[PDB]
Parts: sequence; structure tokens; C-alpha cells
Amino acid sequence: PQEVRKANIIAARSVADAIRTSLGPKGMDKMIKTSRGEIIISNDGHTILKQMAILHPVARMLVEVSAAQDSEAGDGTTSVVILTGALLGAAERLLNKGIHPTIIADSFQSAAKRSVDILLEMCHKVSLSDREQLVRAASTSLSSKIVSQYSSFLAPLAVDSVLKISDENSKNVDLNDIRLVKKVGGTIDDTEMIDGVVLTQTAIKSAGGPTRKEKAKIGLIQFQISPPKEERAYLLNICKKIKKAKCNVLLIQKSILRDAVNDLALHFLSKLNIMVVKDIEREEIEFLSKGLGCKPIADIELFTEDRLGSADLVEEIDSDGSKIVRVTGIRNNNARPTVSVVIRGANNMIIDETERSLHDALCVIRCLVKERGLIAGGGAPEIEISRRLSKEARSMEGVQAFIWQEFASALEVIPTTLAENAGLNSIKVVTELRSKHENGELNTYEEHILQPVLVSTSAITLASECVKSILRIDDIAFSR
Amino acid sequence: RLSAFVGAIAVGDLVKSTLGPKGMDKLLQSASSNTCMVTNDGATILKSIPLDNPAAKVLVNISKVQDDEVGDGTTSVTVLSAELLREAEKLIDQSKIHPQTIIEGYRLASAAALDALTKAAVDNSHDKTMFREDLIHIAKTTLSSKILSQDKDHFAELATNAILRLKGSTNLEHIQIIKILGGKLSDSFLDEGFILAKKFGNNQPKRIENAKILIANTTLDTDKAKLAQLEKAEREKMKNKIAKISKFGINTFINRQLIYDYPEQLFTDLGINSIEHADFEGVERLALVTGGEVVSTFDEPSKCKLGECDVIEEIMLGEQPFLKFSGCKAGEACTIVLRGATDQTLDEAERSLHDALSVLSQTTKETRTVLGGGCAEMVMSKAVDTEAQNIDGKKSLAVEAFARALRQLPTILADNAGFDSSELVSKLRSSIYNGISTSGLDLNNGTIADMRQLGIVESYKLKRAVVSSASEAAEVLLRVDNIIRARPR
Amino acid sequence: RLSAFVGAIAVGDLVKSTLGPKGMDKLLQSASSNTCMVTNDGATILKSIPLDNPAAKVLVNISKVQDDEVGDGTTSVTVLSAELLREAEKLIDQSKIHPQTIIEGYRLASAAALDALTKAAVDNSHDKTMFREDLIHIAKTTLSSKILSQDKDHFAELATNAILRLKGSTNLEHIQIIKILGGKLSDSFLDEGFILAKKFGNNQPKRIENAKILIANTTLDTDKVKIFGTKFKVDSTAKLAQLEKAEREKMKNKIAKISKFGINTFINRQLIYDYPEQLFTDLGINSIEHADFEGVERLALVTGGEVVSTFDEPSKCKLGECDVIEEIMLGEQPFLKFSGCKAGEACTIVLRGATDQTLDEAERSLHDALSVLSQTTKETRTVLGGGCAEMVMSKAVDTEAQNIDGKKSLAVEAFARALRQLPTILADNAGFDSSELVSKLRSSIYNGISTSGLDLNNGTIADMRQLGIVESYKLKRAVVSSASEAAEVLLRVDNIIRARPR
Amino acid sequence: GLEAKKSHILAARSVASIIKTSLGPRGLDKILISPDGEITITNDGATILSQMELDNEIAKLLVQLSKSQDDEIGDGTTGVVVLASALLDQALELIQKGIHPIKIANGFDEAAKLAISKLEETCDDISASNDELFRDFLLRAAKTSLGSKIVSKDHDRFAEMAVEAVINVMDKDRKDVDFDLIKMQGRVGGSISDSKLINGVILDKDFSHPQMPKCVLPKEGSDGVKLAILTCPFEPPKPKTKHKLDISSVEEYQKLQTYEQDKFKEMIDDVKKAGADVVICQWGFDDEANHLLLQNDLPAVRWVGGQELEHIAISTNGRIVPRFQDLSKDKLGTCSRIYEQEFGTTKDRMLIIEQSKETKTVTCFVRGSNKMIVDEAERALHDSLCVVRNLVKDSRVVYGGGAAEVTMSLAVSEEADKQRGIDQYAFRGFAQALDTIPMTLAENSGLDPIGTLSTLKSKQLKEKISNIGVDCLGYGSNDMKELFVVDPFIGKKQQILLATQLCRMILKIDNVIISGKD
Repeated sequence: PQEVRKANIIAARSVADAIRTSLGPKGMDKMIKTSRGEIIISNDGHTILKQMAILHPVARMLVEVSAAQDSEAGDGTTSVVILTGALLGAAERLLNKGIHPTIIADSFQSAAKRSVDILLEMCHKVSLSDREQLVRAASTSLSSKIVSQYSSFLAPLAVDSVLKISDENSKNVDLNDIRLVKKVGGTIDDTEMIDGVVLTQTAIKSAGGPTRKEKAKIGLIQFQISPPKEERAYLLNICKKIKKAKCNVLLIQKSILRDAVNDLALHFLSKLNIMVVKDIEREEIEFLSKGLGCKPIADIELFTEDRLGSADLVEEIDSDGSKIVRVTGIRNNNARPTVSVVIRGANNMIIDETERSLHDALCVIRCLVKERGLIAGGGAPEIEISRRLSKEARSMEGVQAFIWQEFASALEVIPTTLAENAGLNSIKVVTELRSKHENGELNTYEEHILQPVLVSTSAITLASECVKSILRIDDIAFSR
Repeated sequence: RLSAFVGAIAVGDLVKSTLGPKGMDKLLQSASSNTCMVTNDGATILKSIPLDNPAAKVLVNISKVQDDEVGDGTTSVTVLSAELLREAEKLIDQSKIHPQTIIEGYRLASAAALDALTKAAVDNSHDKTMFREDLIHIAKTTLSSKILSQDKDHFAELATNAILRLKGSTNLEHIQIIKILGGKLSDSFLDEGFILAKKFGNNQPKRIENAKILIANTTLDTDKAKLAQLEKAEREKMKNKIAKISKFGINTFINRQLIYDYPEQLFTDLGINSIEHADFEGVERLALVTGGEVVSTFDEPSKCKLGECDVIEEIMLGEQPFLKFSGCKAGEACTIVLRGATDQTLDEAERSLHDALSVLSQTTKETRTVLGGGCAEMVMSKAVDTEAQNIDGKKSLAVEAFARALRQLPTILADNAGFDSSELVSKLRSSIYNGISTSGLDLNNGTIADMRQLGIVESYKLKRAVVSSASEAAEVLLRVDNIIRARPR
Repeated sequence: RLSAFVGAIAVGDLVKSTLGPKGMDKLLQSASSNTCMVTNDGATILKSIPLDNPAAKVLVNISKVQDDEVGDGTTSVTVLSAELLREAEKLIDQSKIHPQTIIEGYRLASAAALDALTKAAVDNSHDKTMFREDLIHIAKTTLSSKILSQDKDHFAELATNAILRLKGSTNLEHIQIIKILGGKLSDSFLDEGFILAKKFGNNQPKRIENAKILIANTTLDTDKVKIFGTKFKVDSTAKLAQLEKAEREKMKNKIAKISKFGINTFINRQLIYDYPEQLFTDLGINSIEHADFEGVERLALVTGGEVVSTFDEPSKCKLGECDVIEEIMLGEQPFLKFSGCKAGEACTIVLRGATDQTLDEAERSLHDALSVLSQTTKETRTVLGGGCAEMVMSKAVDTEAQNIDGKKSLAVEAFARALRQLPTILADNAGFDSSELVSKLRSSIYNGISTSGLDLNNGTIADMRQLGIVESYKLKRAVVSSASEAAEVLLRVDNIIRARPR
Repeated sequence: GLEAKKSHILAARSVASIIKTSLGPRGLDKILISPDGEITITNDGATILSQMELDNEIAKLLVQLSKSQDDEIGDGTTGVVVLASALLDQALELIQKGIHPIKIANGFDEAAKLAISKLEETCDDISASNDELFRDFLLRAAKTSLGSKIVSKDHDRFAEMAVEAVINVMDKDRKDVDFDLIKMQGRVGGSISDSKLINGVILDKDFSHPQMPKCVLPKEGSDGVKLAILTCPFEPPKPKTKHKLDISSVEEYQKLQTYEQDKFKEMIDDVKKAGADVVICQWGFDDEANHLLLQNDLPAVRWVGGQELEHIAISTNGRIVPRFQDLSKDKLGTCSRIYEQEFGTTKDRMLIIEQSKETKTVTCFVRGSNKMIVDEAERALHDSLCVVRNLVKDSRVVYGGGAAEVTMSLAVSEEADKQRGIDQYAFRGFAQALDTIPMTLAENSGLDPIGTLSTLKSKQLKEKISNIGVDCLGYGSNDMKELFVVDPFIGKKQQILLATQLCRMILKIDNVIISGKD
């Protein structure tokens, strides 16, 4: 049965072989040829595993580890794959010594749990009340992007949006609270933070559309305005039930089957000055039902006043072909800290990479909200944990004592790979950092390089069950 | 003869690593490769994997009936059934003993194993508080080998306190399993108010007092300018049925099928809750909890029993409306709501909890328990060798081989945990041999400690079905000397 | 390890059918195909068959030591050593047991096997007639597996009464084996008269009274004392005859010194020259020729003679005597039966076979049977054999297995099953069912009341004492010992390195 | 290039893996087939490396390791190769990391001298203070090395033979022990418990006449016992190849009869001139020589080996005299008593030449019941003579058997972080290389080598740094300090020295050129 486990380790270590070359901004790119013939290149570790089209199922688990790494911490998807391959490489020599993989899996349980308590000892607790610490953390984290000049002004704007979800008492902090919407026109330095929900769609372009309303009600309506399948009388009766409830703003779900709202019904609502926003995606339905606290309405008989929302002012602002529609003045008890950020830019390639650059900035701040405190990166926490476990290995007993020594040696791949990808000598840099490690602990602080704790915390947690679930598979049989 | 032995061992070799909490998980893959899943359940692995050996399908079909009777220990039955047939190879090649004599030898050997658990069964009727701790130890053994083993320490009192609130028939229809995404597994709570996630009505009060629950099955949709006379005629015909419902004096109405707007609108002015989309499983649960009846005759009120509930409250949890009843009749039933991380974890926890509560349901009628953790198989192993004093010539090696097959379960269990199966099992027999039988195999520290202090016990009825069904299933496959397959169509 | 374990089993599987009276004979054939001989001897099969396995050569040299002490039971030692190695494959591979633990397991198991035979050993000092019957039953088990089993009922009192006539050291030099063609095997008899296969003198009287046996070693061909260093140089044939007369001239003075001893019988190791052989007749001296080293040692244990290397004086020497020397004619060859010796401790057994091939198998059969009976004089305790001995020792193995460590538990328990492998093969060679028959005995021997044992004749369970099947205590303690040490040598070798041959 | 540092390490581990299971008291034996057909069985690595014949120069370095280790010490010859194999395995992993071979060699050299200073502080003294305390620990020290041989049966009685033999050949002031002073001797037959120690040379000889006296009397208070060693027999001279002397007439026939008759007493009278009792010669004697020496109580021995004559001349202060005219009273042997003592029922009937005063050499006496038992008992006692030689030379001793390798490995890992150099990687590899010995021994005892290594490390921290016994010796429990198990310090110091220096020379060879044979 070891032939299956031995093949699973070799196939998994072969994955991280090319990942170690792409680690860091100075890393080496990897070539990937899709089955369709498209040639793509990039240094992103998560992109490599997505287009790799892995066959063997055990190696496919590394994709789920990188997916959960970005879904929570948002950074370190390349390093978590290398850390997993290090534990698998050390586990190969464990089988040659007569150690059963169950003891290997049970030893990683106490190794991962004790590593968290040790990680909290070296961590320096910070406070969310200090804005200067959050701005410099997000600004210097954008040094991996093409434009450094426009990355400085976006740091304080991203911190002020988190201050609403930054309240002391909290449980679930999700990035969906801040909706990033990109628009054509303007520059990067011009950004406005809206206090209410903002959609991606414009307003009625035909004649008669008010496009602006004060003291309006907004609610989700899943219905569709179409002739019955005399035609204007059926479309008017639908509009008469809405006029009785005094609903100023209507929302129609996007449906590719038939037309959303007929042009004859748009002219009928133009006299009543009722704004209608069509082409509503399913992703925006769950976003409006939370902040506004409204309810989806499937049919016309389900439309009532109690299921609608409240909005103080609804207007359409057009700046350089923008025509963006914003909503303010919710004034609802069910309202939550929902933040809307408008992204502006000239070229299409600008608002694309710039928006994706802001997601990584919000992930780093999200790490500090869930777990407070920060630690200077660059291999400092990896060497600190590896040295302390060397002394604790002498205090253990049994077969595990040999595993504690091999577990600490597996953490040395992180400082070694960073030294190799940067062109510096592997042995010369690693021995030099460990030399001064007897006195200095975390000393990278002057270079403003700070790695959040959740990245180092999730890297140990995800790799604990990953490596565990691998060795626990003693065979693979075809089942259909 | 070779195809039946190898075919049975190949089935046992698949689940041999899934036995015990320290066991290993088997991975499966289909042609699409996107359906691959990781589960240690023997019922999922055996049913999914196709086999070309018809003799191997007999052991799988027998395990299907055994899985529905208990739900726990199905893997141990499949392995034990393979150990009897695996040891039969030495009973033939180097022995040359008649197979039916070996079959008759298992019957005499199984009788000694049943009497061993009977003499070792110890139950305490007095001090029911101490009996609650016994159910806690049994619940920890059922949650083993499954993803719930993380929080099982907190889940021990969850399943224990739930069964103690029944006090009645062993039927499991009084317990409903609800799985909602979000939150840690330890956040699950126990509620006896019959939580229901199906919302009824458009505009209805979230709280109502002095409500009477009644079950009814009828079609309110269809019967059986010109269309206006037919639609109004159906409302007048169904109006007499609603008048009979108003004579029931009930403040709550439940229909199995859908409900038209006109009979639902009349329920609002009368203060009656209109409940729809009740499946067949919900009707059987509401009958044994709320004390309802089908009520198939509307021709006159007071032909059926009426239910009562103090408060019907609606709560919002997990981004979905829920129904929490309060102050019902015969509230002995309970509902367990588990909070998982993902849908993949929910599928493994559901069946694991359903099989765990199935064993605890039999613990109410059966108070006798035995010591687990490898100690049960060691006690029965000596009782087989004790009866070997009086035995026939050809039945001597057949009965003796049954005692060594009982020690194969802790041997494989020690191999799955990574410990030494030769050192631990051998030293365990020496202490149990003469006097003072307490300690058993421990899968944590690696030594032999007391199973009573660690809280590892097993039910008498659960362990009896393992030794019984496996001994009977092994005699069927060994008895068959020929396989005849017809032309497949 | 794969070649040593499997290679040792293949060696034991060849001689496994030669154990027991119901066993089978193994046939061997060489390249010339004319040397084929059917024999049940385990020592002949192992030594003749060449083997390239270095581990198999270890049991060959060990079997030579076991054959020198007793000469029987050598097959059971090889089979028992092979069963321990066959079960060791299951103890190593699937049982997770270190090989050194298996070696230490046999050490603790060997102590329990010796203690079982000690408590079961019962001897009777009083009523020596009952002790004579025990020697009869032991001789029946030694003569088993051989053609002599036909007349073994008559041969039972032949070997029993022969040992009782020794009364002295256990050395086998007292009993001499003589084999003459013709007559049935039942015609053999016991004779203490020291039958000799060689005659004496050219023409001399057969019956001799008041003879004095004197053992002497001298060269009678060209006998000269301190005359060496000179040759015969002659220029003619007539001159050579003058120097040849000095041979008898110096011999006449040599015979005169020997004739002063006053002996009626002379014994020499070498041949005798023509003239003194005729001169001894006139002097009454009877010279004996063709006396080997074995014949001289047998005479020193009866009359007490000496080499007598000093002929220079009749005194300072020891001489023997005998009352009557009678010469008889049997099997067309002169024989010499002595009579009237002084406390004769020597016996002579003359076996009469049909062919030379039958006599070849009877030689080692009688020699190995009398070697075991000779050791029974020092140790009178006997045990019950016939499969019952190995069954009683199996209980003592499981008795000490109650309190034992983890790694040594399965190693000692495997030794208990190996003890039952010996009667298992015995039941297969007899034609019975080893499964059912042996299992019926273990049920009775399990708790108390151990008397009866396996019977290979009627097919039922009968008492070994009533059937007359017993074994010596000294023979079984040597088998359990040597076989245990023989298995440990092969378990201590995990690798073999052979040097480059020249 | 790359293939240089690969095949050399792989071939060294394959050859050394044979003697890994043979190192210990429980170590497995081997079968060494001689080219003549004789099969030898021994667990010692010194004989294995000498028996193995191969053309690979990598494994020949391990053979030369035990060559100088046997003559200098003769104890750790089996373990010095296994210890050197551990340094090659740890160095192979360092090569893949990019570490130069000299950096690995310099790392083992600095770690070797550092481990000696830590071990030198923990040694204890035995011969100090009471001198009787030395022989107390020395008596039980030889019993440890005899547990892996058949000698372990009677080893309690056999432990007194090696102790009393070194005392007679060594002085407290000189402290000199030579293996040539102790002659190896063994005999087949009888029982092993009858083996004793003789204060002088003891051979196995048989008299030509049965009536010769088995004991030599002092003959009214003479000076010692005079023994003459000559290369020519006393008898009329005769050729040893062919004689063929033809006599033409009776004249020369009667002359040679009178001449040779008178030469009988003339050759015997030469013994009375020197006044010697026992006469040892290379060639036999005539019948008259046995009769004349019988009445004078002068025993003679024939067919004596040439090598055995040198040992007699050293102990008895004798000389080799070529002829009978060169004899004198100063060349005769000197000994107190010569007698023939019978041992059991054996017909050998050897002779015992005693001394009763302290000499510079002794001769051991060993008996056995079988051939292989004699050869095993001689080699078992040969290593015991090497242990007692190192204990008397250096009073400072340290414990062994797997306890010292664990203690010495802990001091290296602590000082590795203080160096802050490149050799720090080689320091941790050197610490793990020392941990290979207790793991290798644990594999022969049937225990987990990983669990046993962790057990020895945990018990030496919270208790004390003193050595703790190992179950590999088959005793009741650990802590050999109570069982008086002592190993020499100079033997362990030279074992870790040559093993470390050999690993350096392997890395210093980057090319191996193997040509044909002539």
C-alpha cells in the first residue's frame, strides 16, 4: 500500500517545485499551455493551480488550500503551497524510519496548536484606534503594483471604510460589506465613499425618465413586465398596484429569456415619475437585501409597502460618461455598516488592476480585525518558531520527539526560498540570519515590511489538515 | 474456493483502515474525477464501488441490513466477517477439515461468545445520575472515526441530554436533524420546540398564543368571461369546506398540498395560520408530536383529536426564517440543529449523528453495557479457549480458530493507530487471563490503561449483533462451493 | 533470510517421511544410476545429497554430533528444527516480532520442556525384573523403521539380555557385531565367548586348553634388533643365500626370548613369516595374525592384556589366560569361541542375514539400538513416547505463557504448536488423519489424567504402557537441547558472504 | 562531478550495512565461507572485513580502518566502521544543500575535539585509593564482553583467568602489557570449566615410552630443573631421505655392528655431563635411547614444533644448541618443577611446567568440548586481554554501550548555535551521527530505535548528566553504574578519532581511477 502513499508524496512535492521559483516579486515566471492552445504567463501561485488542470485527486487538494488561504487571509497563497511540500518532504523520511503515518498526523496536531500559542508570544499587539498604523500598512503592501504613486492616496481611503466594521465587539467580518465598483472616466486620485448601496447600472435612457427622486422607497422585485403571453391595459394594471403603495424606485431582475420591461410601460411610469433600474444581476440581489433590509418580491400580488425600503435621496451623477446611481439616507433599524466605494479611471486596464489591487489591501486589514497584532515578515517568524521547537524537542518522549526535530527543519524552506529567489546566496544568508537571531528577535522594520499574523496562522492551520488528509489515504480505487 | 476467500478479503481490506477513531480514510475517484470524496463510512464505500465477484456482493447485501438495524459498528462487522474466512485458509491447506464441520464449529464457538458478554454485563438500576454518565461514554464511542470527533467532548452532553428527554418508544421520528451553514460545530444547541425552516403564508403574525394544531390533506387548487363562472363556482364549493374548518375551533391549519389564496385569505380574518408544503416526513412527525391526525373526512367537526400549542414563535437564524413552537402537547420530542462549515462537512455529520442516536435509542430498553476499547474482544477470546476442554477431533481447530479471529480486530486497530499490535495485544491478555480484568488498549498515550477511567464502553445489544451476524454471514460464503452466472441481458 | 528459511524447509521435507515406524523410504540416484540404494537412514540421506545452501550445511555437522552420542532420533532433530524455522516466517513477517526475541523465546520455552519431562519421569529401583521389561520396550522403539521389525519380537530379548551381561562402563567396545550370510534373521543368538572371524596358524590343533593370551606387537618379516644400517651386496645368486640364512639365525634367538614367556597363544598385529610359523608348532605356541587395532582393544577389556613392547625379560609385565579355546565352522569360515575367561565383560551378537544389502542396514540398526540401552544404565527414569511425550511438553509451554512479555508471547506460543508437528507427520506417514486423531489426544491431556497416547496400529487412542511404548529420559533431553541450539544458529545469520574460490 | 559524491556514499552504506546488525551483545552472526570449503561463524566486524574480497576502493578504506584499530586496541573494531558510516550519511544530505566537502571535514574535526573535552570531565577513577577496588571492578568488567559468546555460560568462573594473567606480566611501575607475552592456546575435548592459568609455558606432548616417570624429582635439592633444547637427536646418525648402504664383505659388517653399539651410550652420556632432566628434540630417538633414559628418570619428547621452542627458551631462560658438543650449563632451561598431569579421562595427558616466581611472560590454558567452541573461546578471551590492557594504562574511564554516544551528542547541539558559522550544519549532523549508535544497538535488541533514543535523552536532563544503561545488554533494567559496567576511555577516544579522520579522507577524494589487473 505504500506505493500509493509514496506516489502521492512525489506527485505533491513536484507541484511545489515550480512554486518555489515564483515566490516573491523577484520570483521566476512559469509557463502554462491550456488545452485550447492559449499561452498565459504570470507569477501568481493561485493562477497556476487554477489552469493546471490537475488530474490526480490528491494533488487537487492543494487548490482548495490555496482557495481557503485567499478567502480568509487574502495573502500568502504561494507560501502555503511551499510549506505543505516541506512537511511532505520530511514525512517521506519518516516512513523509512518505521513510523506509521497516523502518528505523523497525530504529531502535527500538537505541533500546530502549540505553534499558535508561541506565535502570540512574539506578536506585538496593536490597536485599531491608531489610523497611522493602518495607513502605512496598506500603503507599503501595494509596492507590488505597477503604480506606486497612486497607491499612497488610496491607503487612507481604504482604512476609513473599514472603521465601520472596526467596532470592538464583532464576530463575522466579511469583505462583502465594502462593494468595489469600477467606472470609466476620471482618475485614480478621485474617489468617494458612499454611505449607502450603489449599483452598477444606469437609469432609463428614454424620454420621460426622472432619473432623480427625493424621499424614495427601494425594494427587490423579481417580477418581469411583459405583455400577456388590451396589452397596455395589462401593463397599466401592474403599474396601478405600485402607485397605490407609492413606490418611487423599482428594481427588475435581469432575465435573458424575454425582455425585462416593455417600452410602453416605461412611458406609463414616466408620467408618475417612477424610476426603474433594470439589468440587476443575481449577485447584487443578496447585497441589496442586507443593507437596505428589503425583501425579494416574486409576483405582483406579493408587492406590499412593508417589504420595501427607505431612501432619502436617489440621484444619477454623470462625471465623464459615468451615469452612476447612488442611494443615500437609508434610515433603517435593520441597516448594517455597508460601505460603497466608487473607482474611477480612464483606460479599462486601469480600473481592472486597480480594483484587484484594493482587494489585497482590504485582506491585510481584515487580518488585523480578526486577530490583532502584527509581526515583521521576511522570514522572522519562521526562524523564531523553528529554533524554539528545537529546544522543546529534547523535553518530549517517544516517537514524537524525532518528529519535533523534523517539523522545525521543515520551516527553514521559507527563509531559504526567499534568499534564492532574490539572487542572494542560500547558505550565506540563512546562517547570517540565525547568527544574529540569538540576540535580535524580529529584527525589516525600517523597510516597512509587515506580514499579518493571519497569513502565518492560516498557513500552519491549512497545512496541518492538508498533509494529514494525504498520508491517511492508503489506496485509491475506481468507483462509479 | 479461492475466488470466495480472496473476494471476501478484498472487501475487508478496503474498510480495514477505517476502523477506530485513529483509523485511515479511503479515497474514491470516478471517471469524471470531480466527484471524488473522502469518507470512512463502510456503507458509502461498499455501495459505491462496483464489484465483478457475486460472492463479494453477498457480504455487501448483508451489511446493508445490519447498517439499518444499528448504524454503528458496520465496519467492524465487515472486517470480522472477513477474518473468519481469512483464517479458514489455514483450516483447509494445513488442516484439511470438512467445511460443514467448521461451520458447525462456529455455532459452538458463537454460543460461548454470547455467554461471555452475558456474564460480563453489569448495569446499575439505582442512581440514574450515574446512568447518565454511561450514555456520555457511549456517545463518545459513536462519534469516533468521524469529523465530529473534534467537538465530541462538547457533543457528548448534546446527544445524552437529548435521549433522556424522550421517555417512550425507541422510534426516531421524534428527532429531526437540521443543518445550517455558518458558525463553529460547537455552536450547535438542543431545542425541543420543533424548529422548522419552512415559512408559511405571506403576511402572518410572528407570534400567536393559544393556537390549536390540526393536520389535514385536501386539494384547494382545482376542482374535480365564461371562465369567471367556473372560477367563482370553485370558491363557493370550497367555502363550505372552510366553514367546517372554522367549526374545529383551531387557530392553526396545516395542509399537505398547496393552498389557494381564497381559503388562505379567509384564515387571516379568522385568526387561523395557513401552513403549506408539508412533506410526507413532516406529517408523520407532527402526528406523534403535536398529536394530530390525517382528518380525511370534512363532513362534520369533532371526528378527530385536536392538538394544542401555547406559543408559535418565528426566529431568524442563519439568514432564513425558522419556526420555533413553545408549550406544545407531549414535548418529549427534541430537534438537533447542527452548524457546519461547508456542505461537504454537513453530509458526513448528518449520517454520523443519525447512527449515533440509533444506538442510544436502544440503550433505553437495554441497560446492560460492556467494556470496549479492545477489551470486549479479549474477554470473548478466552471463553472460546475455555470451552475447548471438551471438543471433537475435527471441531477442535475450528473452534480454536474462532478465538484467534477475535484478536484480529484489536490487531488491525493497533495497526491503524500506528502502535505495536504485537506488544500491546499480548500484554493485554496476560492481565485479563487470571483475575482483575479492567484495563484495555488505549489509542492515545500508547499504553494499557483502564477503559472505565477513560470512559470507553459499549452496549450489550450492539456488540451482540456484531458477533452474531458476522458468524452467520461467514458460514454462508464458506458453504458455497460453486458460482453459476447466467447470460447477462 | 528467504533462502535460509525456505532452504532449510526443503532439507527437512526430504527426511520427514523417514521418521516413525510407519514412515517411508527415500530413493536416491546418482549420475551412474547404478549406486541407487533404498534406505531410511537420515544420516545417509543428508551426507550423500550435495547442497549449495550454506545454511543447510549447518544442520549436517550438527547431525554428526547427535549421531555419535546415540545414533537414533537424528531425523526428529532435523524435523523439529525445520518446524521452528517454518513457524518463524509467520512470527517475523505478519506477527511483527524481532528475530532475537524469537531466539530468546526458545530459551524460556526450553526450560519448560525439560521441567515437563522431569515431573513425568518415573523409575522403579526395586523389582529389577520390571526394569528388564522397560529395556525390552525401549529396544522395540529403536528397532522400528527397520526390516528387523519382523523378528523384533524375538530380537527384544536379544538386545535386552545383552546389556545386562556388561555390568560396567557404558563403552560399546564390549559388544562385537558379526554378520554371516545364510539363515533367517531369527537365528541370531547371544554369545559371550568372543567369536573371532580369523583363524590361527597354518596347521595347528583346533582345541586348546589352559591357553595364555599375550598381546604382542612386532615385525616378523626380516626381524633384526639393532642390525639396521646394512644392506645385502652380493655379486652372485649363491652368495645371496648365505646372507638370507642370517634372517632365521637371528630369529631363532628372538623366538627363544619369546618362548621363555610360556604362552600357549601368540597374537601379532602384522603377518607372520613362514619359518617361525612352523617353528611355533613344535614349541606349542599358536600365533594369531590379522589383528587390527579394534581387536586389541576388545581383548584388553576381557583378559587385561597389554601391548608388551619389551621382549627382553619374562617379568615386569602382565599376561592373560583363558581356559579353553574352541574352533568351530559356521558359514564356511573358521571361527574361534573362547571359554573360561576371567570376569568377561564382552558379548558377541552374530546376525544372520539373507543378502549383503540386508546386513548393511542391520549393522547401524543394532549398533545405534545398543548405544541407547547403554545410557539407560546410568539413568533409569523413562517417559511415555509414541506422540504422548510431545503432547505433555506442549502443556508446560502454555503454562509459562500465562505471564510473559508482549514480544515474547507469540514466540513461545509458536513453540507449542511446533511440538505437535512431530506427531502430525507421524500420522500422515501412517495413513491416518493427523487433524482429527491428534486433536482427540490434546483434549484428554489438557486437564489431568494423562496416560494414553497416539497409536499408529489400530487407529484408536490406547495406553502406551499397555502397548509397551516407552522412551528414555536421557534421549529426549538431548533432542530438545541440540535442536534448540541448532535453530538458534540459523536465526542469528541474516546474511551470507562467500569468498572468491581458487 | 555529481556522480563522484553519490556512488561513493551509496557503496559505503551498502557494505557497512552488513555489520550494523552484528554490532552488540545481541548482534547477529554471519556465515563466512573460506575458499578451502570451511565455514566460519563470527559476529565481529574485524573478521568480516578481512574475509570480504572486493575491488571497490571505497570499501577498502573501511577494511584498513579495522586493521589499525585491531593492533592498537582491538575492541571497537566493529563499531568504528558503523560510526564512520553515520558521518557519511549525514554528510550526503549536506552536499545537496551546497556545502563544500572540506567545510564538512572541518566541521567534524572541530566537533571531535569539543566532544573530547566534555567527555574528559565526566570520567571516574578506579585504581585510585584502594588497589583491591580495582580488581573488584575489573573482575565484572570482563563479563560484559563475554555475554555475546558461548563463554557466557561459565563466564563467572572464566573472568578470573584474564585478571590474573595480566598481573604477572605487568609491574605497577612499568605498566607494560604485550600480547606477544601471552601465548594463545586451546584444546579440544573435556569440559571448559577445567581451564586454568599456568605460570609458564604449557605444551601438549606424549612420551615415547609408557613407563617414563610423569614427574621430575629435584634429585636431592638440585638447582631448578635443567632442560636442554637441541636440534639433533641422540642416536646413531641415519639419513632422513634414503639409506641404501651396501656392504661387500663380512669385514665391514662386523665393524658397523660394534661401532653403532658403542654410539648408544656415548650419546646418552652427554646428558649426564650437562646435568639435564627433560630433553626436548626435533627428531625421535631409538629404542635404546628410551631404555637408557628410563633407568635414569630422564624423559624425552619427540616431534616438537620450531615455534614452540622459542616460547620455552624465553620462560626457562634456555638456548638453542645446534649439536651435542656445544652444550653447557648456562644454556639449560630453568624451572621449578616439570610434571605430567592427567585431565579427566582424556588420553592427551599434557605436561605442566611451573615456575613459582614472577616472570615476564605467561601462557594461557583453554579447554573446549568442540572445535568451534575452542575457536570461539579463544577470540572471546582475546578481546578481554585488550580491555584489561587499556584499563591499567589509563585510570580514567567512561561508561559505554550506547550511554556515552547520547551524552556526547547533547553537548554538540548546544555549542552549535554559539559558533554562528557554516559548520553549524555539520555540528547538528555530527550530533545525529552519534545518535546512530544507540539506534543501531536498539535494532538488535528488539526495541524501537526512535523511542529508545528519546528515552535516553529525556532521562539525562531532569535527573543527571551521568550515563544511563540500555536494555540492549539484556539485564534487568537501565543504569549500568550499579552493575559495574566499565569501558576504557582511550579505546573510545581512538574509536571516534580514526572514524572521523577516515570520513575526511573520503571527501578529499573526488576522483577514483580503476584500471585492469596484471
